[PDB]
Amino acid sequence: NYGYQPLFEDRRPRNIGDTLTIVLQENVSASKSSSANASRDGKTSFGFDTVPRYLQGL
Amino acid sequence: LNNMLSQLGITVPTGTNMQLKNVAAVMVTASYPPFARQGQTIDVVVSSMGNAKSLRGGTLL
Ligand SMILES: CCCCCCCCCCCCCCCC(=O)O[C@H](CCCCCCCCCCC)CC(=O)N[C@H]1[C@@H](OP(=O)(O)O)O[C@H](CO[C@@H]2O[C@H](CO)[C@@H](OP(=O)(O)O)[C@H](OC(=O)C[C@@H](CCCCCCCCCCC)OC(=O)CCCCCCCCCCCCC)[C@H]2NC(=O)C[C@@H](CCCCCCCCCCC)OC(=O)CCCCCCCCCCC)[C@@H](O)[C@@H]1OC(=O)C[C@H](O)CCCCCCCCCCC
Repeated sequence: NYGYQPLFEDRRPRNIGDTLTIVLQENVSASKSSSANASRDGKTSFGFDTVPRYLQGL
Repeated sequence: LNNMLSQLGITVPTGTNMQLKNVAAVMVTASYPPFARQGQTIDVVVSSMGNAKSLRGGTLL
């Protein structure tokens, strides 16, 4: 090979045949949450158990 | 310096002291003259980059 080569550079790959080292160190994490609620409660009462003579009509 | 040594054929281990005081990292600036020819030569200015005390009798490589 007659190609020029720098002395002080970091010897990065530059041509087709050059080799490079890859450190994967891949780490991905995704999360998703959702919630919903709805509560309705009702309860009504009414009773005499004793009615006046004048109110017995109703 | 380690890159230059590796290019020349010497591979220093990554973990080493390498505490030298006879070298200094420098930036070299030059004025590309008009109509510059391939074989011609020009003057350059070398300025220290790090904490070097002096460049009295140094050699640019
Ligand atoms: C937002 C506000 C808007 C305004 C709203 C207006 C009022 C909106 C309307 C509210 C009133 C509900 C109407 C109920 C009767 C009705 O029409 O709808 C029924 C179906 C229900 C639909 C309602 C959906 C509304 C939908 C909701 C709408 C809401 C908006 C059909 C029906 O008719 N079903 C019917 C049938 O059943 P069956 O199907 O099986 O056959 O027959 C059986 C057997 O009949 C009984 O026999 C008895 C003997 O056996 C006999 O006694 P006896 O003496 O003879 O012995 C006895 O006679 C008697 O009461 C004898 C005598 C009693 C006098 C005692 C003193 C009481 C004073 C009491 C004074 C009241 C004080 C407020 O009378 C009356 O003078 C009644 C008083 C009149 C007051 C007038 C108000 C002046 C304003 C005074 C104002 C005061 C100012 C401070 C016989 N009673 C009857 O006939 C029935 C009827 C005879 C009508 C002739 C009298 C003149 C009416 C003249 C005009 C009336 C017109 C309305 O009386 C009533 O209640 C009428 C009540 C009217 C109140 C309105 C208030 C207006 C405010 C005005 C406001 C604007 C009944 O049981 C059954 O009725 C029952 O069960 C009813 C039960 O009792 C009572 C439960 C009440 C609980 C509250 C409701 C709770 C319900 C809630 C859930 C929905």
